[PDB]
Amino acid sequence: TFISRFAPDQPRKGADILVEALERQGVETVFAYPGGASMEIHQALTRSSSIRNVLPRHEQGGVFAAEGYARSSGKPGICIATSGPGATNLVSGLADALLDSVPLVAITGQVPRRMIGTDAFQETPIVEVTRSITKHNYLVMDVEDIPRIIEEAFFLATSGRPGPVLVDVPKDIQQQLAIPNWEQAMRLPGYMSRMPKPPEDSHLEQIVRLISESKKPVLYVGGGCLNSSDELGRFVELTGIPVASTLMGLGSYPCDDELSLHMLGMHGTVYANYAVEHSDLLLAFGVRFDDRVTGKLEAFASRAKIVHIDIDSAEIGKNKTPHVSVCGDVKLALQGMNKVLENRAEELKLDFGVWRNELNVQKQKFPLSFKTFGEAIPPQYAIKVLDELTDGKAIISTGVGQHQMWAAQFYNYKKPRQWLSSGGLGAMGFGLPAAIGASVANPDAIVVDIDGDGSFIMNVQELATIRVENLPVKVLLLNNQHLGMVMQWEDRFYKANRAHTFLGDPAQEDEIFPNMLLFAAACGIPAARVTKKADLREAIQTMLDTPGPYLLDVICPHQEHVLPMIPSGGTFNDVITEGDGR
Ligand SMILES: Cc1cc2nc3c(=O)[nH]c(=O)nc-3n(C[C@H](O)[C@H](O)[C@H](O)COP(=O)(O)OP(=O)(O)OC[C@H]3O[C@@H](n4cnc5c(N)ncnc54)[C@H](O)[C@@H]3O)c2cc1C
Ligand SMILES: Cc1ncc(C[n+]2c([C@@](C)(O)OO)sc(CCOP(=O)(O)OP(=O)(O)O)c2C)c(N)n1
Ligand SMILES: COc1cc(C)nc(NC(=O)NS(=O)(=O)c2ccccc2OCCCl)n1
Ligand SMILES: [Mg+2]
Repeated sequence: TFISRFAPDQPRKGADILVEALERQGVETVFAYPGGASMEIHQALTRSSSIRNVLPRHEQGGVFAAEGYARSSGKPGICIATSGPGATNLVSGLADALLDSVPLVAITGQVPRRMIGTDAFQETPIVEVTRSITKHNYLVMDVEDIPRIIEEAFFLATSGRPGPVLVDVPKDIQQQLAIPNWEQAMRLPGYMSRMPKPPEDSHLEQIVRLISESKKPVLYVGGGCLNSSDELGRFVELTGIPVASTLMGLGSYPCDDELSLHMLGMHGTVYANYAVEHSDLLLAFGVRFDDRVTGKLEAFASRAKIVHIDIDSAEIGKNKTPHVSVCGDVKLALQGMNKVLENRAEELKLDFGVWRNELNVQKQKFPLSFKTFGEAIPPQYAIKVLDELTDGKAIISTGVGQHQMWAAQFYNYKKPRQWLSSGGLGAMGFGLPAAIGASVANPDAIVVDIDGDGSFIMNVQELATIRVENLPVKVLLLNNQHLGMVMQWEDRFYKANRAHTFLGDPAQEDEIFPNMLLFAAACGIPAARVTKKADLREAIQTMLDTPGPYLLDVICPHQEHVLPMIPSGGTFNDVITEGDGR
């Protein structure tokens, strides 16, 4: 039974109704940056004794923090911004949450209703701007609609395929007195009638039937399985099918497990891409067949019977036409299939040891490899050390680029929601703010931001947020003085012709620029730099043992290349396995 701070017959400001609507949704943390159009909301937040606000230093940091909060907990992330420039700064985060299907509720202030359309002070049609980069949005036109719209916003953001929902609130609605009706019914008749039903038994029996008839099955696991780690692990026990995971699905099935094929796709392991290439049964659970995974669609699983389970019917058959399809929650599909596999276990006699041995040969002939040049620190090795010293229990957020791939390749994530990374949009500057949101959602957890020097500086202002909020955020900064991923493509396809990919100072060309240690020093964050591989282990240990925030500047040779690499739109026979920028 919820307890209000107001009487059931007492009028209150619309902003106070909005905050209570968040309290009734179980919201404990918001990321709000104040402004003229949202000042009433911020006043109402201070009257709440249960909602904590983490003030960022940039609204993009606010929405990215809301993402990390959501990605690391399953709860919806809530960020608030003012109208105009505050709202437009949320754009990259909204598009990022939509492409990666992250539950998020963004609240933006707006000019009063009578001013909409007049090009008023700090007015942008944020609903028109964000309509194509949000799951849904609203423009509240009456204070009495606040309880209903907030309930619909959280329902849409978290149900079905999760996504971002934006609620635009005019300032006059925030100031108007009203008595909220919390028993309003939601006006989502179409969306609720099309919600996927629990999977039929006839569909699940035919999938188990296809498993016993297959000799080379491969699990194709993605972000849709982040809530099915137990059901998926039970499914792999009953079948013994090797598991190939996407960038978004890392952690659903443990990386250090005997049956793990690790990541597949453009930068996936050779054996994972080999397994999908020569498979006859592809179990696509919670994936969307991204071009970064498939390459040339006609050659992707060209001789496999494809079973696609997805909660979004618009995804089934979008890029790759499956033989069998199940539109529903993969968590329930795994539960129903696990029941069938237990009863008919001895009847089925499932054994893929010949297929597993064929893959284990590829796993030992073509494993993930990296060179060690003198005393220079290999970035892959630094992430390996961080894995050991944290026992693989840390929450990892990354930016975008070479460091992002190495953090996916060389860290053994044991559970889902340890891996917070922008995969669909691939937005730089995601790492640091996402670590902020993950730390607030998991206060007793090890949170490390494996960032690149280009991505880290984009939202470097959030170092102030880390210090003020006293968050134990660790920053493992893999510094190669370059936009490394674009540099790698320059080496491969443009004769190593540098086109504005160097991030240092050409005048002092051999100096580490910028001095990231002084960025942390400006925000009272202890920091250190390591250059030689011998000192790396003690440096990372110092970062972990030092209470509170810490920044570790890890200098890496820039000529490293992420390997292996299937060129964009290529096939498995086009995979690149050797070479760098030397
Ligand atoms: C530089 C860079 C390189 C990259 N290279 C690679 C790469 O080599 N390999 C790679 O895998 N990725 C790579 N990506 C990431 C990438 O572009 C995509 O994000 C990823 O490939 C697609 O993830 P996904 O297939 O799991 O679908 P997601 O984006 O995770 O979406 C989840 C899917 O499952 C469905 N779903 C959601 N919930 C449920 C549920 N409860 N039940 C059933 N279904 C559900 C959704 O409808 C959706 O179709 C790279 C990204 C970057 C930035
Ligand atoms: C807001 C934004 N702007 C430009 C981007 C285009 N990209 C990249 C990519 C892969 O998305 O291109 O497809 S990666 C990248 C450079 C990465 O700099 P780093 O942080 O130092 O990482 P590293 O360890 O050195 O490689 C750029 C410029 C991007 N994604 N986001
Ligand atoms: C790690 O991914 C990266 C990283 C970097 C730095 N640069 C590229 N370069 C291309 O991606 N070139 S592209 O094939 O024309 C292309 C561009 C944009 C979207 C899709 C696409 O593929 C379409 C063919 Cl299916 N890829
Ligand atoms: Mg870099």
